[PDB]
Amino acid sequence: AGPHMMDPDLLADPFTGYGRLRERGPVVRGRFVDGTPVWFVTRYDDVRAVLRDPRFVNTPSNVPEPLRVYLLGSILDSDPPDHPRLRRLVTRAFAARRILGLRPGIERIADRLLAELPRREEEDGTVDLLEHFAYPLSITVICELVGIPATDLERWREWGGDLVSMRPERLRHSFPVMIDYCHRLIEQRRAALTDDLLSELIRAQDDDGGRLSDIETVTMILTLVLAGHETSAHLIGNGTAALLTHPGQWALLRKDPALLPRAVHELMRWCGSVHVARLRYATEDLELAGTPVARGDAVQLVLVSANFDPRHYSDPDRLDITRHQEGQAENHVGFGHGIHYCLGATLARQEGEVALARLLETYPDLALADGDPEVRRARLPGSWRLDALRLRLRP
Ligand code: HEM
Repeated sequence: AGPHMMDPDLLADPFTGYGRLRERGPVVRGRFVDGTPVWFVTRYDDVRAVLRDPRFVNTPSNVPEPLRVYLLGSILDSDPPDHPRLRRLVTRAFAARRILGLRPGIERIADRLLAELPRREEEDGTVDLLEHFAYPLSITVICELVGIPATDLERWREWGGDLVSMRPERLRHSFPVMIDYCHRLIEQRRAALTDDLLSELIRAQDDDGGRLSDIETVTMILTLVLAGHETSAHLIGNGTAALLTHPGQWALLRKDPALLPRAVHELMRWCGSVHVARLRYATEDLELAGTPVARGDAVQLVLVSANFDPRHYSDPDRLDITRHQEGQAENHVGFGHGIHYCLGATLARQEGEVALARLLETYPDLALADGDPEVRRARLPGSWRLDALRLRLRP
């Protein structure tokens, strides 16, 4: 039967647990959260090889009928020949938006949130960085990227939560409501374009002149909120916990904040919030690192064990924010690889860099509230997240 993704030891310590399978062999049979059979692929080179292989696709072998297309149509569920067009349109929109020009706006959001922080302390004088900094920053950045009005922040926060939980008794109401909200925002921006990402999505053109349909644009908005909201927040939370538990790294960055871009690469590798890829499926019988894979078989790529692969990294278990060299090409799979590579990666790297920078400058003596932060580590299959991160702002 093999390892199951809800196995307690994998949930509690995926580093050790998937690292064991990694060392046992490149391809090991096991079970998806479903109990569904999977092949665990766990080593750096095989993970990348599978993510580059067109023989591995994302389509496998209570919500109403007109609304279904808004979930089935998400780009991460899309295969060639449909995926390249969708990918081109949204990435052309990102390029016209100029993601790096967003850095001052991200700083302003982070500074604003950091100034509020002392007013969110509990009775013990500690403050939860997740609820009052990381989560608000991530959802504010995404909403402002898209062009969602500030007054609708809370609504989108709720809608984001609705989308992750997918309870029918909730979604049979809110899903139509949010789809209609999006179509109206599209028609509003069309009649008066601005410089937000929605306007660039409306304006984007494929080389033959083709455009996104409004249903595709709505689907893309939902997809962006869902894919960027919680991942980014837990990069910030994990990375902050990583630095405070390794105080020389925190000290290094407070002395040399110009190290942040390289540091963020190592934090992605060492504690990125996503540990697995979406399930892949073989389209034909094939040989994968010496294992016969049958057409229709599901493969679970394990990003975390690849990012800790001693075949590729020297002493991977160490946190070392100087590991990545100045000007070195990206050298981890925490954002994936190949055609489904995270299209939010530039935004996420900027978010984490800015969040850390402002946190370092505004609370240079930030401390863990007394505790191993890991006590708050959620037990999530393929994700890596803290329920909270309680800190003391000042000595
Ligand atoms: C630190 C935060 C993030 C992490 C760790 C992360 C991780 C990933 C990974 C590993 C994939 C590839 C999944 C696969 O191939 O099965 C992916 C894809 C994707 N990400 Fe992210 N992501 C992050 C932030 C974001 C943000 C902020 C956005 C939106 C602005 C975003 C949007 C997307 C989308 C749309 C895809 C699907 C791309 C496609 O299928 O062509 N992500 N992400």
